[PDB]
Amino acid sequence: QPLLKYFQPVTQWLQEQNQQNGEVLGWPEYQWHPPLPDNYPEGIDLVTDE
Amino acid sequence: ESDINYLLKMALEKIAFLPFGYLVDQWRWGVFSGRTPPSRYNFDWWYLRT
Ligand SMILES: *[C@@H]1O[C@H](CO)[C@@H](O[C@@H]2O[C@H](CO)[C@@H](O)[C@H](O)[C@H]2NC(C)=O)[C@H](O)[C@H]1NC(C)=O
Repeated sequence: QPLLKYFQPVTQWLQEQNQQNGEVLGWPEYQWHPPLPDNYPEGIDLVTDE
Repeated sequence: ESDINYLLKMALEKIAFLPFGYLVDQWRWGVFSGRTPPSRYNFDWWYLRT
């Protein structure tokens, strides 16, 4: 409880931002793994920074 | 050969059921204890099943 009291402003701001963005808390679809990038073992030295 | 056939037929119901029962009541004990919240019903169920 003291830990949550300490982080009260940041957790309130986070809750407001998540509510406005309309995201789902937690991680349903636990059975999800990211796809392997196309030609992954030989496609790593490619610049993708905006 | 007849003995093997009979015992494999019997082992298809008296051995394949052993993981079950154990599995089911382990999941239900976890749910009752609070270790499995409503957001982790399927997750823990399929973890125990696998
Ligand atoms: C849980 O999984 C189900 C089953 O795939 C998802 O339901 C599908 O949702 C998509 C996207 O809206 C629909 O096009 C499909 O028709 C749905 N499938 C069925 C069988 O109805 C569902 O979105 C997932 N739920 C969460 C909360 O992640």
